[PDB]
Amino acid sequence: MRECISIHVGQAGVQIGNACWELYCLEHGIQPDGQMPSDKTIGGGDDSFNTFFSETGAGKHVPRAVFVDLEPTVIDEVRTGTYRQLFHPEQLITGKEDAANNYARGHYTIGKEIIDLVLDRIRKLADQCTGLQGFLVFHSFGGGTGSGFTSLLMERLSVDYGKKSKLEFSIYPAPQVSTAVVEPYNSILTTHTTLEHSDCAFMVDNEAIYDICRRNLDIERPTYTNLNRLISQIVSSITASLRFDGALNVDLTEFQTNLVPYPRIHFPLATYAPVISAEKAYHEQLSVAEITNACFEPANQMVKCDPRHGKYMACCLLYRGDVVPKDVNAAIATIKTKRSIQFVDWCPTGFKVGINYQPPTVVPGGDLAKVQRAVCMLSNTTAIAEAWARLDHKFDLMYAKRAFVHWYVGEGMEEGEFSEAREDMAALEKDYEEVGV
Amino acid sequence: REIVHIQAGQCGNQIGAKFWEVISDEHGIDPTGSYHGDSDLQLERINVYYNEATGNKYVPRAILVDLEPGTMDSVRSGPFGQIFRPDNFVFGQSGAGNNWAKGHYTEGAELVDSVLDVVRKESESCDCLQGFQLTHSLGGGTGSGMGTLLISKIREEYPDRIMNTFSVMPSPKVSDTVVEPYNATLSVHQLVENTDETYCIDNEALYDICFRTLKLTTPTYGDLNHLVSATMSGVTTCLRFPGQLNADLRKLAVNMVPFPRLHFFMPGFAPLTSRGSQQYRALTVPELTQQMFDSKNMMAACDPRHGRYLTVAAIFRGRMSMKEVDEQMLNVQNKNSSYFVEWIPNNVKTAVCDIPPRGLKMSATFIGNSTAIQELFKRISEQFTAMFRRKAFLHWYTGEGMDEMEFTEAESNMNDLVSEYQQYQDA
Amino acid sequence: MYTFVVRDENSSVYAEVSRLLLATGQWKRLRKDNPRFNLMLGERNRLPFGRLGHEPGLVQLVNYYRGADKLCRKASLVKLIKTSPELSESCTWFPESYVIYPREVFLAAYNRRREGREGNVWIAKLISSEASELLDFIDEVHVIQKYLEKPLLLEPGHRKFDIRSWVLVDHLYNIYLYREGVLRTSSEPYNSANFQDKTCHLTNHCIQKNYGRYEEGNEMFFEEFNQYLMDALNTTLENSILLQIKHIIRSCLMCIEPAISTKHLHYQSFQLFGFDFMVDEELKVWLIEVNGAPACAQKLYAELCQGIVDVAISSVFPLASIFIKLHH
Amino acid sequence: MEVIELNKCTSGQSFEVILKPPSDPSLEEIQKKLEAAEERRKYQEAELLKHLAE
Ligand SMILES: Nc1nc2c(ncn2[C@@H]2O[C@H](COP(=O)(O)OP(=O)(O)OP(=O)(O)O)[C@@H](O)[C@H]2O)c(=O)[nH]1
Ligand SMILES: Nc1ncnc2c1ncn2[C@@H]1O[C@H](COP(=O)(O)OP(=O)(O)CP(=O)(O)O)[C@@H](O)[C@H]1O
Ligand SMILES: Nc1nc2c(ncn2[C@@H]2O[C@H](COP(=O)(O)OP(=O)(O)O)[C@@H](O)[C@H]2O)c(=O)[nH]1
Ligand SMILES: COc1ccc2c(c1)NC(=O)CN2c1nc(Cl)nc2ccoc12
Ligand SMILES: [Ca+2]
Ligand SMILES: [Mg+2]
Ligand SMILES: [Mg+2]
Ligand SMILES: [Mg+2]
Repeated sequence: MRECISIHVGQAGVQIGNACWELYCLEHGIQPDGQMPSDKTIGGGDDSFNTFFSETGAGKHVPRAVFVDLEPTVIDEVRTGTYRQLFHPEQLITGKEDAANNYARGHYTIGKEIIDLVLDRIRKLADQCTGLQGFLVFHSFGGGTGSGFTSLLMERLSVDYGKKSKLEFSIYPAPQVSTAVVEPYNSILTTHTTLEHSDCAFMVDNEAIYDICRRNLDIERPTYTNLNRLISQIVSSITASLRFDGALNVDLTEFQTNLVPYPRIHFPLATYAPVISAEKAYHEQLSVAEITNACFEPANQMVKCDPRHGKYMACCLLYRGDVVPKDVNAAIATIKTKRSIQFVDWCPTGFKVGINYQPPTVVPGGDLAKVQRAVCMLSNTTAIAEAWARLDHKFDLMYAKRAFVHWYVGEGMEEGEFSEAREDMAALEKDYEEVGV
Repeated sequence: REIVHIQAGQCGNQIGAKFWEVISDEHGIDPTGSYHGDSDLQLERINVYYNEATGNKYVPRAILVDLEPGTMDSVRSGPFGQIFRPDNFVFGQSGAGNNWAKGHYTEGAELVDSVLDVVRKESESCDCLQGFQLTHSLGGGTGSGMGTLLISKIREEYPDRIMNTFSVMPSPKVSDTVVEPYNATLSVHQLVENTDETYCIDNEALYDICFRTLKLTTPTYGDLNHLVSATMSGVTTCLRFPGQLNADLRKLAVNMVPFPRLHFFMPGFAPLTSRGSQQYRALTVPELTQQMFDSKNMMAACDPRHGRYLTVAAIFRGRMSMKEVDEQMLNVQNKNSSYFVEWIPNNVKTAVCDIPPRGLKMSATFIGNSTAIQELFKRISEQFTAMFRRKAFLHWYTGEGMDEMEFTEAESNMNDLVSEYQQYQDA
Repeated sequence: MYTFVVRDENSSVYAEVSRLLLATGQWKRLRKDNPRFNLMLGERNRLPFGRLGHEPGLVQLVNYYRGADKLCRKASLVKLIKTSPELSESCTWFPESYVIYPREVFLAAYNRRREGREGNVWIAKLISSEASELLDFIDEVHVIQKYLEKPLLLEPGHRKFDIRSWVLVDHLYNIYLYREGVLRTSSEPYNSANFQDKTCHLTNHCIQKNYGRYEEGNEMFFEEFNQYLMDALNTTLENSILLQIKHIIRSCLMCIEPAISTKHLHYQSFQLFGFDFMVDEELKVWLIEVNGAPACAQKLYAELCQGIVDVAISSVFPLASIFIKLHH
Repeated sequence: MEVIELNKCTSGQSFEVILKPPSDPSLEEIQKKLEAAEERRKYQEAELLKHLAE
């Protein structure tokens, strides 16, 4: 068994971490006080869930997680929340003033004060690991802490843990829920600084999660609580192979091997189905083919884009519930004939399938209904570059007038780092077009 | 995240006392400092503007400054006068005689150090100080001259804090003396350099609203301050209350100010109401949205169609459909997208609070950084030049040690501010 | 009001659509780079489809179908027909075509074409006989195609022609065929002795600059051409030609529907296409090419552009038939 | 469709399906750029206090 440490940065990272660890505990049968009655190896063990949970002598199961926010009010809700006993106080880190939606304030000014403290608390968790494989980082592109302080943390983790993999769960900015106007700035700046330090990054456009909640959950004005419960389901499907027995994606290295042929192009598109409302009185349960066919509708993707006008480099299907291989191959046969699925010429056209018999766990009182089978498709398609195009366009409109740049330069940043980061994004967009067109 | 409030001069203390009356009622505090409210949203961010004293009392983090005891005595005898910490009353005796030079260089210089002592005493007790907000007029002597002297010295001692101001612009429609364009031009020069956010509250707009809209034939300073305290309550809503937008003074400046000198906002409010007269039909969300963007509801006498909106911030207060708010706010942007700059994507952010102001069930407050605000400064630069081209009334200032050159420099810097706003109206 | 933007000033068709839209009093035009639009009359090259359908509170629609260039480029059209089972290699209405890069598969047909001693005239885009002459022209990407040596010749004149049909595909993927076509004729009599002189072969309006002899602008419309078929050949345009045209148009568009349909996308698409047909000596229709940004005829601009607003734009944005619907 | 590497257990199973074959900066450099930005902050604050001193 090899351990994974999760790190949650900023509001979006911490609140999504609350959603995931709430879900993990329900899936593994762990109670808010940390007690796991099904665990018969008291005070230790190397089961698959021990990848994410440590064990104390009293029987508590402590997440291998650290929460960090430059401002306390979000993590303060964790310290006094339903799962307050789950975490040790030393793995919840807060400052006093946040980055004020300013990347340079979170990376340089305020980030420098607290970076050495976080790395020590991270070192505390790592010393309890007989074999650390790497980290899972949860953060937002638009936040000053989520963008600024994460990029600084990712730089330092490559130094102190040069042999460890690092995976990102990132929140692509969407104006329907965004709080800042400078989020395109923070997004480009943090992606450039972090691009070489991340081995696999799962982007989640809030616009896509917003419309899915409106369309498939019958919520007129979805809140962060709605979004984060749906996001945690996707994140749970992605990490389920690390926490459960299986043979597909059993370590963080296997995520890069199965999904990322080119180091720079490491942004797999995630598609999830079915999303069914709990308020729906009558529901006809969907079959394997129906939910596999839903993985190729853009309306079910974590990022809105058109994979028909791109090329695949890899494709995983992660089933949860009543699924057997025979029904999967029958479904893939039909879909290949009716849809545009083009792979790059230097890659085999195929799917890596993983099935978990335990159906998706839904939190009680949540918006999601209980289904009999679900699937999360992870596909490295070049069509996800459309999100970089949108993001770089908004960056170009503001930076042409140097609007808001004075806020970043006033924090010690240099105007050249803007165009330096934008040049890297221009190269990233060009790599996608080479591979996909 | 505490905010230190300062009110300087007659106008500064009169709108400042009214501001504390309005928000104390919104947070459920009585004139004696005792909280007798019903909801706990009133106390969750109460420390932003209030200090907690002995016996569960709430003392406003406010400092009252004047060179006369006249107005500040009226505040202490006022309805909420006893809520203010008595040591925060700092006043002289000679006054400033509507003279920027007396407030900034001579009379105010004697008193500015004792004010900063009270400022320092309030800042040291702060867990984490966001910054300061000042209420003052630009046409008088104390709030205009000494106010900008305080801002300059506060920025020297707290260079990494936000300086926010509520600045009342003089108008010949509501005029005390003829030297008001002199004092305003000298003060705007200081505001362009030493503040992060300034709310331009034009007395001309407040008069036109009282006259043209509220149907008041002869408005008073009490009628004008009603609109001010309602606007001041609305713009500070997201700082005093919790919601999806939990904001501080710095985030507001970061998102509203794309260029450091262009930080003068047009406040707006809907529905426009007069004192002692309550209308009984609550406005629909389409009506709140329509009126808050109407020029007739702007607190700065500028035609927003003569410029373009750089950034816009909006607050809706009351029980309403947040979906209907999103649709109407997007409806304004999509039907009038020529008046929003295209080089700042998604420059309109909306926030909702459930607590409505007193006497209203639904309200909408508007904060606009429009290039049309140059019309305000153009108006003052014309009234300035009309007198300065003949050096009229300048002896009141040269008698206090000022040179004609300082007036020329202030006149020039304001004209530069106007042409700078014009730069982004054409782009 | 509805809002739209214009990113192609060189478009004669949508220039008239701008005037028609503005004349309703319910459509306001914005600047090129304004993102808060309902409709985009976009550019022909590098249209930013990725930025469409991401503006909250705005239903966005564009006058082009992303991916439709597979059908509107001569190189892509040949590859699509040869590889798609829906059309297949044995497609009876597409002439033999081979993509040549400036070969071995083409030389076999030409070698058997010499072996059969039948017509071995091939066009590449320019017309040549034998074989190797055409290749040197390509080197000094092109497609070679079998030149139809026995075309239907109008009388009087002994003239060659091509048929242009304007097809509109709306956001629901309804296929609409404009009832009014046009015959772009050759004013020079057809000479099969030499192809170096190509004023009688290339039926393009620009090649013709004998021009204007038989009908105005070398344009014969359906009213007069249908009467000619009755008088000369004892048939109608509907039976002898128009059935095959409606079959070809339907076959091509239904083939690429799964790849270009915007049925469940975050934005919507329509597009006007220009199908060019070649009728041979036995009243058989052949598809020459499909055009993605076609111009109209002056007589038909007012009626066609009015129909584009009615069927493609007003169907999504309603205000306060000249088309034949090809069913599928 | 070739189904390969089929692995089964109690929790579930996994396999692969094929349809067609093919056709860092050091800690020293981080500390330097973090202090280069603080130097630029100190310089801008010094120019402010010098201006306010005049
Ligand atoms: N899905 C999701 N998105 C969030 C959440 N919280 C914030 N966001 C998004 O993240 C962006 C802002 O980032 P934040 O996490 O709030 O900012 P931060 O990391 O705390 O950084 P600072 O506040 O500037 O110190 C906006 O686009 C929000 O829409 C959340 O809980 N869930
Ligand atoms: N296989 C073929 N057999 C006989 N004639 C042909 C032919 N291909 C093309 N032609 C003739 O050559 C003319 C021009 O060919 P083509 O249509 O490929 O060029 P083009 O793309 O410039 C016209 P447009 O773009 O307007 O459709 C046609 O109008 C037709 O008269
Ligand atoms: N809106 C408003 N404006 C005022 C008030 N009192 C004075 N003013 C304006 O402020 C200017 C005079 O400033 P004042 O505060 O009296 O000067 P100071 O006391 O010496 O600082 C004039 O232009 C007045 O129109 C008030 O109570 N409300
Ligand atoms: C142009 O885009 C903007 C504009 C303004 C803000 C933000 C983004 N985001 C913030 O966090 C602060 N902020 C705000 N502050 C405050 Cl006191 N009231 C409001 C009301 C709406 O917005 C507010
Ligand atoms: Ca155990
Ligand atoms: Mg935050
Ligand atoms: Mg006075
Ligand atoms: Mg052509």
